[PDB]
Amino acid sequence: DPDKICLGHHAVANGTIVKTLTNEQEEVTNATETVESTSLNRLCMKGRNHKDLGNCHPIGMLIGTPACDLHLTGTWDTLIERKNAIAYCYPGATVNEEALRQKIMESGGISKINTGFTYGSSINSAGTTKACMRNGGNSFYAELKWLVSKNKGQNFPQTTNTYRNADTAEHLIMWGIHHPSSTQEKNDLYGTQSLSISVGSSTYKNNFVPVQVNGLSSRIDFHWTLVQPGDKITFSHNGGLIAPSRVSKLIGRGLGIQSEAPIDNSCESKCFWRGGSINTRLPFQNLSPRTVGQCPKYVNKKSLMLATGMRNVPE
Amino acid sequence: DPDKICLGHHAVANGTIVKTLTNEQEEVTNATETVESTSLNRLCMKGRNHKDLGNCHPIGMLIGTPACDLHLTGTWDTLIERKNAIAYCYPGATVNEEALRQKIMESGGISKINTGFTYGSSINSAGTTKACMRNGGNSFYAELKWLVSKNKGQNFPQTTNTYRNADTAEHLIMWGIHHPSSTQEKNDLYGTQSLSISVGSSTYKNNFVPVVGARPQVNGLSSRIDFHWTLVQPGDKITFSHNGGLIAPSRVSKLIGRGLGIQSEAPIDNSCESKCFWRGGSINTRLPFQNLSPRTVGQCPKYVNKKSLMLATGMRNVPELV
Amino acid sequence: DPDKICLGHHAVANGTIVKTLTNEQEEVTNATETVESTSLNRLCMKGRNHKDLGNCHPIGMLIGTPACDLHLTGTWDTLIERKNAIAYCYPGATVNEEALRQKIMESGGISKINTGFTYGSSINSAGTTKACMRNGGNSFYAELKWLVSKNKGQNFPQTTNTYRNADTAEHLIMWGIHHPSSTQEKNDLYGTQSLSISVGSSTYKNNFVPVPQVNGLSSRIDFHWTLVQPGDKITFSHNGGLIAPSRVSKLIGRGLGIQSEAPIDNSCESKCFWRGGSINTRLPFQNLSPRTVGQCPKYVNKKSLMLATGMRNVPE
Amino acid sequence: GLFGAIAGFIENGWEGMVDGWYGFRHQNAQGTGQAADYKSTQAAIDQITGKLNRIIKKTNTEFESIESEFSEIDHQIGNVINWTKDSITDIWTYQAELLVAMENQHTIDMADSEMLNLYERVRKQLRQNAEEDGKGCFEIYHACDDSCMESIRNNTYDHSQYREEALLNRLN
Amino acid sequence: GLFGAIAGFIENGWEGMVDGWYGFRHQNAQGTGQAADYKSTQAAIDQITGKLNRIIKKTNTEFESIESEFSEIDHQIGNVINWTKDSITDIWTYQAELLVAMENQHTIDMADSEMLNLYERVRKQLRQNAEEDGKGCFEIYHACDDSCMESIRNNTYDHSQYREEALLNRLN
Amino acid sequence: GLFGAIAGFIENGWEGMVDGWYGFRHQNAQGTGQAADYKSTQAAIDQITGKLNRIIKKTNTEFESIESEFSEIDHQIGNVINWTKDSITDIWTYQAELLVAMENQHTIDMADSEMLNLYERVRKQLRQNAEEDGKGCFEIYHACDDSCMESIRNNTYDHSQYREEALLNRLN
Ligand SMILES: *[C@@H]1O[C@H](CO)[C@@H](O[C@@H]2O[C@H](CO)[C@@H](O)[C@H](O)[C@H]2NC(C)=O)[C@H](O)[C@H]1NC(C)=O
Ligand SMILES: *[C@@H]1O[C@H](CO)[C@@H](O[C@@H]2O[C@H](CO)[C@@H](O)[C@H](O)[C@H]2NC(C)=O)[C@H](O)[C@H]1NC(C)=O
Ligand SMILES: *[C@@H]1O[C@H](CO)[C@@H](O)[C@H](O)[C@H]1NC(C)=O
Ligand SMILES: *[C@@H]1O[C@H](CO)[C@@H](O)[C@H](O)[C@H]1NC(C)=O
Ligand SMILES: *[C@@H]1O[C@H](CO)[C@@H](O)[C@H](O)[C@H]1NC(C)=O
Ligand SMILES: [Ca+2]
Repeated sequence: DPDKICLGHHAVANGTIVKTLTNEQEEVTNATETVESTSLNRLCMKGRNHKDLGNCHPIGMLIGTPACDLHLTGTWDTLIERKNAIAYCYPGATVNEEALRQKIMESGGISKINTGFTYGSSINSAGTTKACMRNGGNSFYAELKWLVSKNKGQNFPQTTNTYRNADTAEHLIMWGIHHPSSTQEKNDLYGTQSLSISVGSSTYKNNFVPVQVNGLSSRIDFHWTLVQPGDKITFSHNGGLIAPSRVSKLIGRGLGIQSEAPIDNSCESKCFWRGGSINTRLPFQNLSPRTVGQCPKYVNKKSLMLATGMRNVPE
Repeated sequence: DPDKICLGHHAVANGTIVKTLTNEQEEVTNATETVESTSLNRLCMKGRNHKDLGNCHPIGMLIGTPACDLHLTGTWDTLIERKNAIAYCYPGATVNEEALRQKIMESGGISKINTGFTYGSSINSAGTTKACMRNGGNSFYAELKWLVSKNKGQNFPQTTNTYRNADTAEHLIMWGIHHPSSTQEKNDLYGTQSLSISVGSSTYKNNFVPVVGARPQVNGLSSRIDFHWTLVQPGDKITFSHNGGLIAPSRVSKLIGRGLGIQSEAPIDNSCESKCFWRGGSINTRLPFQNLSPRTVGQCPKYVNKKSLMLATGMRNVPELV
Repeated sequence: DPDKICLGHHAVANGTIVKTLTNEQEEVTNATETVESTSLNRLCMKGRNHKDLGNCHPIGMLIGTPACDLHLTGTWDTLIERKNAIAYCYPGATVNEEALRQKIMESGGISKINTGFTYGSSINSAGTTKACMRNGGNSFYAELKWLVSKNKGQNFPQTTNTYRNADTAEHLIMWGIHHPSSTQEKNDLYGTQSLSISVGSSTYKNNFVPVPQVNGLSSRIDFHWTLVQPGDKITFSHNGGLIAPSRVSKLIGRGLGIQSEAPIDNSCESKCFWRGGSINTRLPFQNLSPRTVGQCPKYVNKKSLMLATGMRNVPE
Repeated sequence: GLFGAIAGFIENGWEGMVDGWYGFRHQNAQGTGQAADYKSTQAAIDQITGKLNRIIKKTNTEFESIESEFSEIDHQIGNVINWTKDSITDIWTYQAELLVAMENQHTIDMADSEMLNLYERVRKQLRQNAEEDGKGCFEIYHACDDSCMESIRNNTYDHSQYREEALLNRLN
Repeated sequence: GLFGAIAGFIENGWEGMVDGWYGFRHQNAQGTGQAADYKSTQAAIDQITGKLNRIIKKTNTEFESIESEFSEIDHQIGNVINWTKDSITDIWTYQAELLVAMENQHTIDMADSEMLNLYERVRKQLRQNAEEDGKGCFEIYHACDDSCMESIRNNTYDHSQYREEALLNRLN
Repeated sequence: GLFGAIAGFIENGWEGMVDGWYGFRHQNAQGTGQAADYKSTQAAIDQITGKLNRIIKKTNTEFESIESEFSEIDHQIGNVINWTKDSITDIWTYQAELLVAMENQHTIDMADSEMLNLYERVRKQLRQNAEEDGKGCFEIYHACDDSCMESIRNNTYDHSQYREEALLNRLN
């Protein structure tokens, strides 16, 4: 009999379930995801001055292993280390290895500076090995010199070499200490004498005494220190020292990515992990708790759906 | 024609913008700030028994560098370290350096206790240097003795000194190990013999060998004195076996109570009060957040990456349109 | 004149006070607690394969102090260390002591493996002491051998022993180095000669040199340890003064390490523990201790926080 | 309150009502009666249950020790742990205080809403046959027997049936 | 719901309405008609947009590695990192679960509020010329042509014009 | 907003009203008058005070240094601290942004609620003797002198006294 006007709201056939403070199964017209589950299998290096090290291990850059020849110097904002990267062409390790790697991967480039170190004619500087191949012929670490007596068996002359840091910023000096297995090898190369190697600056001081991998029990182990601006560092040795021909300077800061995934200069990103890039605009992710850069926060959630619409009541 | 009563709410000409869950630009009658941006450039030490160390580095208090002569002892609830403070008059470092500094800066004072250590007449106790000046004449760390042979060149007598902690609370014993530059210097002072220094208690044990090597010169001296430390428990003893090269404790240190450790270049003010401090001074704000520095000490507002966060203290402002 | 129907809501005589965004003293019909204040003074080890060490210090398991005899071997998912537990029957310490303890307390068991070490007839293997008592008679660390010359005074023969790791997982080898105080004592067991002890594998290598009275003894036995990789060997060169491994240790899987003075109870279950015992509360917070282990309510600086489970209470 | 029902125009609650949270008291010729509304009571209780299911829980995360109860650890790493742990405890204390406070505010206002929602259902049902006294009662301007009351409560009251009688009584 | 409009006195929504969130259905002499209310639809959508702009973002903070993917790190510092990282993940998981849950509750109730707010605008506009059926409809007690309907929706309906006709029809 | 009083059916606020937050403007024979409602104003202010008491404070927790201002610290422990501290700052920045945003939303809606709650108190008081104009005013259908107005504001207005006069004026 009477005219009538009704107020109402829309609905949809297919609604989505979300969670509220009171209801675990609340159907609404529209929701959206807040946790990212998908990852790009590539490293998005667009608009980044990057350096993919490939088979070069960051420490190899400072001592100059063959593999790292293309990476002895440069400038970057991003540094990408790879799996099973090579630091040591001749068997050995660096003391405080991990601390050094982390320091290089925070760097935004590397300058090299000549020590200027010269040696008496009774010394052989360019001592090489079949382990470190370069131009398909026996070679050695580019930034170090293998110091051995020129006459096989002759006792090694007492030498003193000293680097001073002329620069206004700290310099990273590395050096090696050869320890052969057999007394026949040591006498042949350095002489019968007791060997002692003393290194000293204002900051640092240390003494070293030379004591089967690739068929060799003989090692070259590496040590490192920072040498302050204006300060000097002196090396006293009677043989067995692998001497720095160059010191390293780490410049500015850079993002260090450890990833097996391939480069792509077409795509951009500020967040990376082992398995690649994360360009999601979402505020959370559940891919990995180990990420680097500006990133969504890791959460222990497959999905968290955010209602973008009213309750859905069909019929 | 008809009588009428209207309900309404106040408004203001100048409203403030705040942020809600839905609106980034919401005008309300009144808001207030929640993040503190203002800082006092002074250290507010009212109602605090404080000790400004000045040129003295906290470690220097325990070994007794000249600079720290006024600060070998005392009681406090607040300890203020300064920039370029001096710990080492004679070149060297302390092993576990930072760990010790932090321990001293948590302390609420320092007692000193005599080791009572005595040495054979073939030993020289009062060995001094031009590096550590006191009364404008060659001296040494007040709390340690430089042990050297009395006859230049003579081998250093095997000695054994032992401190026992008679006290009811733990004691902090420090000692040094001299490493000279040249072998001419070591033989001259300790003798040709191989040197070995063993220190041992119930808790702790360690062996030390003076290292001889060419190194550069600090205050015209290439030789170093490096320091080591440990806690000696109540009732326990610690023994030093040495054939020369040990810098021996004449006194042990005892850290008393707890205290707030401030690292700040900023000056004191005993007129003003505060429970929160940072490099750049004090923070007295009653607000729950601040954006001055993430490095603060005491009871503090939480650091946030926000210039301002305005909290509505009034209703939506809808003004009379014109 | 007219009939009436009234709408209303329940109330109660005794309401609870809770806190809201606006009101610190809001009375409601019913609330519930969110912070747990009560703690069980026992360790609830039901449905867990546990090992209470008692007087045994975890390191003592690897060298085999008398006290640890019942715990030289086994499998577990939970390991309970106690206060003032004994590691060293003979005076000494282990270098990197705490690092080793933490490693053992993460473990889910210990296998023992024989080194197979053999010695010349000029050597005495079964050297014992009054400090380490076992079966009411002088004894020694079960997993090590005290190597001394058989003829009193005689200089100790240069010996070389080598362990190889036949297993597919890393093995934990420890050994000791005897330092006597007085040269008169050392002469009886080892000779006048300079003593030097070198141990070496692929992974690392080192040599150490023998140098106040504890349990009536001034002589010390200090211990060292390292991991020996699968397939690799470790060789021990000594001219006397080495305490030699008769067995190497192998850590199995992972396990929860509890440090607690509180007693066991196999009747009750829990996933959260602290010094003072177990925490089985279903609540999301607790204020008992910030040092807890397992799956736990989060520590909060709050005695109580009451969650309203009912409307405002407005009484008659 | 946000909705002005509970601790509002309704002067107080009923200790007498022990079969529900929200309900009715009527007054007719026959005498007086009281009854609970189930649907509105269950609505409130279900929402509070929901909160309890979400709030009364801990994480599945297994945490190991990083502090030895029975031995000293390096002083520097110890201070880092102390700082981190205290920083976390500050967060969780805050997150807890906020959660409970915010939920409490909502629990209250939610219950207020459910009362007002019942009143408004009744108001609309009675249409032009009753008037609000402003204390949460409807003065019904006709003979409403106990069957008529049960009809209001069970949402079966047809206003049209009593409309004529009611409009006369009202205009007088 | 807090406001009892959506999933309340309004029995269900309209799958048929695809030009807006809130709107009208009328029935007069001329026939039936449906139309969306723009202002009320936009109000709800703008508020939800607002939430999305705030919630869909990450921080500016650049985080470096403290865990090597390809090499072992000291066991003790590693356990500290593991503990810290797990503790942070617990917080962010909680903070995320709470945020979304709390926003969801609000988004819903906000939309409810916007429906009720439209109904109340219409109710007050029609004044004494219509009555609530309690299903979200107004029974209009006069001839309301399509121009009269468009006048209700466009907030131009002058109650005074139909008042006398309506009050007679109502009292009968 | 949620309650549609403020920035809703009430077109704007009154810069003129400086003795309260909520109040009345009347128009009768005698002339015009304005007055604040104390109880409703104090209700809103007390709730905002409450928020300020809870929000404006720091923790009791004493934090020590773990970063030396005047000396370099080990590179590895330093990176851990940097990561942890940045992670904490991200949390507290988020917790702060959410707190203030959520409180702001509530503060606003709370004040809206308190306006609507006063209107509804008056509406129910005037009963059948006035009608809503939809702008937050009641057209009173009888002679309401300044004593009659003061009676509306002071919640002492007896509808029955003017009912007869009012119902006649309304039906005409
Ligand atoms: C880390 O914090 C804890 C608890 O606040 C400290 O534990 C205290 O340690 C001292 C020993 O010097 C005792 O006197 C107290 O009784 C201890 N309290 C508890 C509850 O154990 C701990 O020392 C702090 N660590 C550092 C490095 O400062
Ligand atoms: C920190 O946690 C990581 C990940 O939970 C640990 O690495 C895992 O260790 C398990 C159990 O022993 C291995 O089976 C997995 O293969 C490892 N997973 C990954 C992804 O690395 C790591 O052991 C912990 N760090 C320390 C120092 O214990
Ligand atoms: C929900 O919103 C998103 C984002 O605007 C849109 O892509 C999607 O089509 C919407 N879904 C529905 C069913 O309207
Ligand atoms: C940690 O951050 C501070 C502040 O930017 C910086 O100065 C310092 O070098 C950082 N430490 C390390 C080890 O990167
Ligand atoms: C309330 O206001 C009216 C205004 O006329 C006044 O007459 C009455 O006495 C007041 N009541 C009280 C208790 O103040
Ligand atoms: Ca501390």
